[PDB]
Amino acid sequence: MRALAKLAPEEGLTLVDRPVPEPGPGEILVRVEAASICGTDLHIWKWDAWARGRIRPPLVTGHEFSGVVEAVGPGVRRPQVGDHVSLESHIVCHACPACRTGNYHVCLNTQILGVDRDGGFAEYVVVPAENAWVNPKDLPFEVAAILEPFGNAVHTVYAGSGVSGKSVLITGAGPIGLMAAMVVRASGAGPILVSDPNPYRLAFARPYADRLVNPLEEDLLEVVRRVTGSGVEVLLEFSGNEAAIHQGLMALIPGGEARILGIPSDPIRFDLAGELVMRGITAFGIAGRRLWQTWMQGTALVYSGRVDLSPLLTHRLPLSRYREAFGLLASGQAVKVILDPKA
Amino acid sequence: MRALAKLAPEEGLTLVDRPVPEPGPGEILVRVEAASICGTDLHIWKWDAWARGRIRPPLVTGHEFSGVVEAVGPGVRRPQVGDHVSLESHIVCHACPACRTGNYHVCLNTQILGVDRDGGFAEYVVVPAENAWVNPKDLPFEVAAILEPFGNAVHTVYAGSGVSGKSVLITGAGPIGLMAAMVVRASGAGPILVSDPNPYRLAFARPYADRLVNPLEEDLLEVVRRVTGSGVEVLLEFSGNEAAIHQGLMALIPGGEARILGIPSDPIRFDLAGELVMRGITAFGIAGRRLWQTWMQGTALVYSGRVDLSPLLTHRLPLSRYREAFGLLASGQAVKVILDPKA
Amino acid sequence: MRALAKLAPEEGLTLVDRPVPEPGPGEILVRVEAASICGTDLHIWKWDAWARGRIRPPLVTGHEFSGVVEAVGPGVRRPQVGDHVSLESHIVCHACPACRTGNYHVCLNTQILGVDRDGGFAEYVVVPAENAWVNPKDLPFEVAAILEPFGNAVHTVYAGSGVSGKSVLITGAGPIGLMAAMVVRASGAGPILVSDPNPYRLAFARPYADRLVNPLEEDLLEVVRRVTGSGVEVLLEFSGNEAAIHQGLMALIPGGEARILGIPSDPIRFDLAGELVMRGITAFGIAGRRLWQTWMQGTALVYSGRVDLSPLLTHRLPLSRYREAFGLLASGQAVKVILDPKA
Amino acid sequence: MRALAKLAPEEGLTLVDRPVPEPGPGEILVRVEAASICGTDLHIWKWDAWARGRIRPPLVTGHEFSGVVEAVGPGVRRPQVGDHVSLESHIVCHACPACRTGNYHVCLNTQILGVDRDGGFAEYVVVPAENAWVNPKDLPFEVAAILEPFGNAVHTVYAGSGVSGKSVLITGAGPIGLMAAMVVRASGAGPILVSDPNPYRLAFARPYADRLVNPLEEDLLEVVRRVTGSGVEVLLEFSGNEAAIHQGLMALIPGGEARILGIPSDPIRFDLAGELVMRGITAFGIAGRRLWQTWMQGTALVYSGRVDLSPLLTHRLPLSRYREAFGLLASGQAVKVILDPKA
Ligand SMILES: NC(=O)c1ccc[n+]([C@@H]2O[C@H](COP(=O)([O-])OP(=O)(O)OC[C@H]3O[C@@H](n4cnc5c(N)ncnc54)[C@H](O)[C@@H]3O)[C@@H](O)[C@H]2O)c1
Ligand SMILES: NC(=O)c1ccc[n+]([C@@H]2O[C@H](COP(=O)([O-])OP(=O)(O)OC[C@H]3O[C@@H](n4cnc5c(N)ncnc54)[C@H](O)[C@@H]3O)[C@@H](O)[C@H]2O)c1
Ligand SMILES: NC(=O)c1ccc[n+]([C@@H]2O[C@H](COP(=O)([O-])OP(=O)(O)OC[C@H]3O[C@@H](n4cnc5c(N)ncnc54)[C@H](O)[C@@H]3O)[C@@H](O)[C@H]2O)c1
Ligand SMILES: NC(=O)c1ccc[n+]([C@@H]2O[C@H](COP(=O)([O-])OP(=O)(O)OC[C@H]3O[C@@H](n4cnc5c(N)ncnc54)[C@H](O)[C@@H]3O)[C@@H](O)[C@H]2O)c1
Ligand SMILES: [Zn+2]
Ligand SMILES: [Zn+2]
Ligand SMILES: [Zn+2]
Ligand SMILES: [Zn+2]
Ligand SMILES: [Zn+2]
Ligand SMILES: [Zn+2]
Ligand SMILES: [Zn+2]
Ligand SMILES: [Zn+2]
Repeated sequence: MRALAKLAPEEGLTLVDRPVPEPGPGEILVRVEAASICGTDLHIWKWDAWARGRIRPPLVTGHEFSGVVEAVGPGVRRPQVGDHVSLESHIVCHACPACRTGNYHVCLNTQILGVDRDGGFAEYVVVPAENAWVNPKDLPFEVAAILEPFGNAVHTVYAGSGVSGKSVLITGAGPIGLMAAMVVRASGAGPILVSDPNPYRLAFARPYADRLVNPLEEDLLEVVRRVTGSGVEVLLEFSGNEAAIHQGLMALIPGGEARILGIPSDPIRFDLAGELVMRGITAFGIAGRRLWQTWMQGTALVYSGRVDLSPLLTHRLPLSRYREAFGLLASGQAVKVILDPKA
Repeated sequence: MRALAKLAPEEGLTLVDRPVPEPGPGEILVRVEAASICGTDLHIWKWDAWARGRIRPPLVTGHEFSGVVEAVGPGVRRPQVGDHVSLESHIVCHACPACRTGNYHVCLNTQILGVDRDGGFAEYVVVPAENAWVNPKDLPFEVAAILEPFGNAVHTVYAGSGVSGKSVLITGAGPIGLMAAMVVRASGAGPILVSDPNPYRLAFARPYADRLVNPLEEDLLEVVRRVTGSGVEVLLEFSGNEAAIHQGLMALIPGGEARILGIPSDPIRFDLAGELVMRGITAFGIAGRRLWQTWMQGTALVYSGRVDLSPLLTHRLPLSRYREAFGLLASGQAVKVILDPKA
Repeated sequence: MRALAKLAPEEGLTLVDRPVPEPGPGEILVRVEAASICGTDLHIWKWDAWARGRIRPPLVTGHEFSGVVEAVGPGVRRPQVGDHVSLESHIVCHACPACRTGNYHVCLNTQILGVDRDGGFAEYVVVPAENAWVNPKDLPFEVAAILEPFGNAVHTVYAGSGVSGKSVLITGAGPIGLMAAMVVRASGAGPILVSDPNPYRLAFARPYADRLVNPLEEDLLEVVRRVTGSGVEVLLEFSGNEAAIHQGLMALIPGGEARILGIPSDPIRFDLAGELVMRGITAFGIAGRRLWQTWMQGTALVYSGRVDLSPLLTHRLPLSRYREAFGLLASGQAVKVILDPKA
Repeated sequence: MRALAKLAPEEGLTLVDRPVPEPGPGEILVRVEAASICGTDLHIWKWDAWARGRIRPPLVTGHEFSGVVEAVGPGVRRPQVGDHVSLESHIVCHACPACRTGNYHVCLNTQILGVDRDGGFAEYVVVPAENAWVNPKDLPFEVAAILEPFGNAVHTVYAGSGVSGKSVLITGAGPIGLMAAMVVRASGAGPILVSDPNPYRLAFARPYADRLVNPLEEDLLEVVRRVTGSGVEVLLEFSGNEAAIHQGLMALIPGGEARILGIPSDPIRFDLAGELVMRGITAFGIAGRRLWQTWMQGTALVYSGRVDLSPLLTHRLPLSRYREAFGLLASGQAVKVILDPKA
C-alpha cells in the first residue's frame, strides 16, 4: 500500500509503503478513491508552530478523502462493503461535556484523522464505522472528497439565522469561503457580497456573488452601503485577517449576525463594546461540522444539485506527485487539489 | 373613479363610480397600477358561507395591489408622493397582546383592506401609511401587486427551521403553493416534491420541484419513499384538503415540521396522538405575513432575482372585465390574474 | 432474582423468579433500588388494545427505575461498577432518519425497556450502557426512579420558546402535568394556571400554580382571561382529553405555543383553520425525552434543588405487593408509586 | 419644578428650577414618583471621556424612573392620565434597518432620555407615549423605577438559549449582575455561580447563587471545575473587566454561550480563534431591552413574584441630596439608590 506520511519532526512528507491495515471492532477499511488538501495539511507540510505542537510522527496524513468500503470490522453492520463513503475527520469521545450536549464538532477529546492518526493519503485507511457518510454511487469521489471542508462552509452559513432572504457579506474567498458563496447563493441570500484582495480566487465567486469586492482596490464599507443601503444582515468570516474582521463587523447592521470560521494567526485588538455589545451583534464561532446536521444539509445541497462543487476542483494529481500538490497549496494558484492515491 | 364593489348580500360584484378617497392623518392615497385576485376574492364573489359571515356591503374589494403614492395625509413622513408601493393587507391595532409580542400577523383586531374596508379594486385607495412597502421604481407593478400572496409563501417556507438543505414536500400547487415552490427551490431545499391533482397547475412547478406528483395518478407516499428513502423533513401545506393533510403528515419523518397555511373548509378528523404527538411533529399555523420580517425576506428574493414571479402572471385584464377574470380563477385554469383598474 | 412479568396474552402480572442476567458487549447489569409505574404499565396490566398490539409475553415490565451498576459487559468503560444510575427507557437504532437528525426521542425503531424487552421490575436487569444516566450518589433512588417521566415534563415545558417570563396554562394535573407545574414554577413562568377536574391531584399543584382551576366547577376561559387579561402564551397539554385540548387552544393568545404530551384515546374533531392556522398557533407534539438535552435540563433542576420531586412520591410498596400498587394506579388515589424490588 | 441637570461641560450636577414641560402630539407628561441612578449617570456626573463625547449641556439627567401620567398630548390614546408607568429610556425612530427588523434596542438613531434629552431627575418629564409601560397600580414606584436596568438583566439572561436547566456563571455582581442572579435563580439555572471582588456586593447574591466567588481570593476557574465538573453552559458577563471576560470565556464549555452586556472601558486583547471559534462559543452582544419582549418577560417575573427586587433598593434619598446619592454609588457600597424628585 502506497501512503504519504510525516516520519519525523521536520518539514515535508515522505511517500512510504505500508501493509494494508485491517479493520477491527467498530471499524471499516476504506479503499480511498480521492483525497484533498487544505491549510491544515499545509501546516504539517511546513512543520510550523501548530504542527510542531500537535503532530506525533510517524503519521499518514490527509483528512479530506473519499472512497469505497473494502471490508468491515467484526460486528460492523454499517456502512457496508461496496458503499461509497466520504469521511468525517473528527472522531468524538462520546464522554465529555460537549458530546452530552450534542456539540460533537467541539468534543474536548476530538481525534482528527490525518492529524492524530493515519489519514486518507494512502490507498487504504481504517476509520471508525460511525465516521463514514454513505453517498450515492454516482457522486464522483472527487466531489465526495471535499464534502468535509464543504461542511465547514455549510455549518457557518446555516448557523444562527441562516441566510435565506438576507443580505450577506462573505470576507475571504479562499476554498471554504468560496464554497460558502456557492451555498449562500443557492440558499437564496441577496444581495450577496464577496470580498477578497486576491483576484484569482475572487473571480471564482463571480457566478455566485452579486458583488465582488477587492478591499485593497475598493472601500468595502462604501460598496456594501451602496448595495444594501446600509449594512448586511449576515457576515460570514473566512479570512482570519484582523483587518477584514473589523471591517466585516462594521458592515453588519446593528443586531446582525457574524459567523466566524476563519482562524486568525494572532490575537486581535477587539473593542467588545463598539464592535459587538452596543450594536447587538452575535458572533458565532464555527468549528468543524455539526455532527450529522451539517452533513445532511451539505450533502442534500450536493445530491439534489442545488450546488455543484465541480468547479472548485482545479487540479487532480497522483498522490505520488504530492510535492507539486503542496506547492499549489502554498502558491494559492489552485482552489481544491485532488490526490489520487492509486498512482 | 372606477371601482369594483359588493353592493348587497348576494353573488357578483358591480363596477361603480366612487369619488376619490381622501387621506387624513397617518394615511396615504395610492393610485392603483395593478391588482390581483385570490381565493378570498372568489369567496366574496360567490357570496359563500365565508363571505356571508365576514363581508359587510357596501365594500370595494381587492387586497392584492400596488401603485404610486399620489398623496399623503397631514404629517405623513413616509412613504412619499411618487413612491412605488406594495401594500400589506392587514391593518394592525398596536394595542393587543399579539401586537405587543410582535405577532402583528395575528393582531386580535386585524382589519383587512378589501375585506373589512375598501380595497384596491379601484383607481384609488386610502390605506395606513405604515402599510405601504416602498419598492424599487424599476420593479414591475404587476409583480409588486403579488408580493402580498408571495409573502404567505415566504412566511410558510421560512417559518420554523426553514428549508435549506432539507427535503420538502409541498401539497397544493395553487398560486401560493407555486410561489412556495419557487422560494424553496431558490432556498436550497432538496429533494423537492410538489403534489396537486390539477395538471395545469402542477405543471408550473416543473422548473422548481424535483418531483411532481398527481396524488390521483400516483401514491404520493410511495413516491416520497422513493425520492427520499423515507419521508420529507418539511411539509408545506397549501391545499386545505383533509386527505392531503393526513397524507402530507404521513410523508413527514418523525421530528419533522408541518407548516400549514391551508384553510380547510370543514373541521378534520385528527388523530392527535398518531399524526403529531408520538411522531414528535411540530405543526406551524401560518397566518398572514410576519410584519416586515416576511416582507424583507420576500422582497430580498425578488429584488435580487433569487426568485422570479413573472411566470406566475398568467393573465392580464382591465378591471372592467372582472367577470371574465374571476371566471378564470374559478376554473383553476389560471394562476395570478392581474386586473388593471385604469381600464 | 425476583421479577414481575407478563407471562401470557392476558390481564395482570405474575411475580416470577429468574436467573440473574449477565451483561455482554455494550451492556451493564443494574441492581434496581427503586422503580415506578405509569399509565403505560397500567395498559399492560389491563391488557387492553395498546398492550395487545404491542406486548410480546413473556416480559419483565417496568421502564421507570433506578439502581446501582453491579457489573458491566466486556469492554464497557461507562458507566462504572458502583455508579447510581437512572435509566432512559428508549433504546435507539442509530440507523434511521430520526437518529441522523438527532431526534432519538422518536427513533423509528425505538425499543422500550419493560415494553419490548425486560424492564426494571426485578432485582436485576441488563440494559445498553449508553442508556444509563449517572446520578450523584446522594440522590435518593426513589427520586432517581422517576427521572424518566420527569423528563417527559421537562421536554414539554422547554420545547419551543420555554416558559421563562411567560404566562402558562397546564391542562392536566396527572403525575406528569404535576411535574410540569413544578418545572414551570421553577423556570419563572407566571401567571401559572393548572386545570384538572380531579381535586385530589389538582391540590398537589397548589404550591406551584398561581391559579388552580376545576374546569367542571369553573369556566377555564374566564379564569385565564381574569388572570392574564386575555390568554396565556404557552399551553402545556397533559390530559389527552379532547374537551381540554380545544379549551386549552382557545385560552392561548394568537401566536402562542401549544406543547402537547397528552395522548388522546381517540381521534379528535379538529378545526385546523380556527384552532391553529388563523391564530398563528404552533403545536409541538412532544414525545419521549430529547436524548440527553432533556436529561441535562431535568437532572440539573433536580441536582441543584430548583425542583424537589419528593412530594410526588406518595407510596412505596415492596415489589411483591405489586397488586396494590397497580390498584392505586387505576384508583388515581396516588401520584407516583415506588416499587421496591428487594421485597 | 425641581430638577437635576448638567449645565456646563464639567463635573457635578446642579439642582435647578425648570418650568413644567408640555406634552404635544404623541407625548405624555409624567409626574416622577421615583428615579434611580446607574453607572451612566456617574459617567455624566464625573464628566469622563464617555460623557464628554455624548452629553450636550444643558441636560436634565435621569433615565431610570417611574411615575403617574399626569397629562397626555393631543390624540394620545395610551397610556392614560392616572396610569402608573415605568419608562423605556430608548426612543426609537421606526425608520432604520434595525427598527424594520424589530431590533429596536439597537435603532441606528437611538435617543436616550436623560442622556440626549431631558430625563427623569425632575418632578416632571415629557416622553414619547409609546415609551410608557403601564404597571399595576399596586406595584411600588421604587420597584417600577428600576424595571429599566432590570430589563438589561432580563435581556441578557433570556437571550440565546436562556438559562433553564443550565449551569450559569455570572461575572459581575454589580446592580445589573445581581438582578441577573435573581432572574437566573428564578428561571431554574443550576449550578449558579456569581463572581465579583466587591464583598459588599457579592453578598447580595448569596440567596440566589449556588456558589459565590471572590476572584481575588479564589481561582474562579478551578471553583467552576469543582461545582460543575468542567465548565458552565452559559456565561453572563456584567463587569466589563477584560480579565473577567477571558476568565469567564474559559469557564465556558465548548459550544457554550457568552451573553455580554458589560461595557469594557478599553479594547481588549482577544484570541478570536482560541476563545471563540475553535471552542464553538457564541457571543451575544446585549444592548438595551428588546422592545416589549424584554419588558413582558421582566414585568411578568416581577408582577407574579417569581422575582423580588426589593432587596436591591439599598438607599432612598430626596433628589436635593443627589451629591450624597452619587457618592454612595461611586463607592460601590450601594446597589440601587432611589432619588425622590419631590424633596
Ligand atoms: N474553525 C474551523 O474549524 C476551521 C476549519 C478549517 C479551516 N479553518 C480556517 O478558515 C479560514 C478559511 O479557510 P480557507 O481554506 O478558505 O483559507 P485561505 O487562507 O485559503 O483563504 C483565506 C482568504 O482570506 C483572504 N483575505 C485576506 N485578507 C482579506 C481581507 N482583508 N479581506 C477579505 N479577504 C481577505 C485571502 O485572499 C484568502 O484567499 C482559514 O483561516 C482556515 O485556517 C477553520
Ligand atoms: N393562513 C392565511 O393567512 C392564508 C392566507 C391566504 C390564503 N390561505 C389559504 O392557503 C391555501 C393556498 O392558497 P391558494 O390561493 O394557493 O389556494 P388554491 O385554492 O388556489 O389552491 C389549493 C390547491 O390545492 C390543490 N389540491 C386539492 N386537493 C389536493 C390534494 N388532495 N393533494 C394536493 N393538492 C391538492 C388544488 O388543486 C388547488 O390548486 C388556501 O387554502 C387558502 O385559503 C391562507
Ligand atoms: N407523548 C409521550 O411520549 C407520552 C409519554 C408518557 C405519557 N404520555 C401521556 O401523557 C398524558 C399525561 O400523563 P399522566 O401520567 O399525567 O396521565 P393521567 O391520565 O394520570 O392524567 C391525565 C389528567 O388529565 C386530567 N383531565 C381530564 N380531563 C381534563 C380536562 N377536561 N381538563 C383538565 N384536565 C383534565 C385528569 O384529571 C388526569 O389527572 C397521558 O395521556 C399519558 O398517556 C405521553
Ligand atoms: N449593553 C448595554 O446596553 C448596557 C446597559 C446598561 C449597563 N451596561 C454595562 O453593563 C455592566 C453592568 O452594569 P452595572 O450597573 O451592574 O455595573 P457596575 O459597574 O455597577 O458593576 C460591575 C461590577 O464588576 C465587578 N468586577 C470587577 N472586576 C471583576 C472581575 N475581575 N471579576 C468579576 N467581577 C468583577 C465590579 O466589582 C462591579 O461590581 C456595566 O459594564 C455597564 O456599563 C450595558
Ligand atoms: Zn481540510
Ligand atoms: Zn466528546
Ligand atoms: Zn389574497
Ligand atoms: Zn393588534
Ligand atoms: Zn412511565
Ligand atoms: Zn433510530
Ligand atoms: Zn441606567
Ligand atoms: Zn430606528
